[PDB]
Amino acid sequence: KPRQKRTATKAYNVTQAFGRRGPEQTQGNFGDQELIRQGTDYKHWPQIAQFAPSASAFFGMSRIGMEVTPSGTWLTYTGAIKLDDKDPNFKDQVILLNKHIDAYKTFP
Amino acid sequence: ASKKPRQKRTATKAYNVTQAFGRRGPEQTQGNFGDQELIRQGTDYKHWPQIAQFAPSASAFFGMSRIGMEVTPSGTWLTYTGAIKLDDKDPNFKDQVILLNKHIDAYKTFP
Repeated sequence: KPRQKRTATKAYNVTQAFGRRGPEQTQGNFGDQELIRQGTDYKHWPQIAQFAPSASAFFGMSRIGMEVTPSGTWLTYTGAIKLDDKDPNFKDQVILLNKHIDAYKTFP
Repeated sequence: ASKKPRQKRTATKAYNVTQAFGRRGPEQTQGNFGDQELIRQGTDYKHWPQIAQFAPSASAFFGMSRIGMEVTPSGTWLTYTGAIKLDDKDPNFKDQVILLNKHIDAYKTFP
């Protein structure tokens, strides 16, 4: 399956589907050890997925580009998604994102 | 349609790309993708499937991207960046490149 369409699960985890977490611009940086191991089976996956864009919003909100590099032709994307301050779960959302962003830095 | 959080909206002829996601333009967190036909049609665009094949699943969005969180006077924002490789062995690769380039920064050529 094309990388962008893969779904990580316990049987095909985040590392298998998307590579090890790391600091390089080509690597993903998101997920603690539990999320990496379980993917969409993770107990808080719905609270993470609520921030992922629909296909329409991915192409609607993002700055899209095309780059040719030695490894191939790449569709680049960047953007920002605002959290809802008024959501009663806002503080829990902040804690959850903080637990996963750059979590790999403290892995043994 | 408009009630959904921005990232979950689906543009259509009735609720188009401008209405759902704002005018296309050059600013840092402003969308730049879509020619006039796609802007007015959203997912009703007849070649939408050939664009959507490059959009990430929720698992891949959080798996592939560089994710961050920014707090500013406008709120708390989840930032993302990444890149998705086109398959240059696909016989349709050339047409995929043409289609994507047709929409990238197309807004520069019309009001």
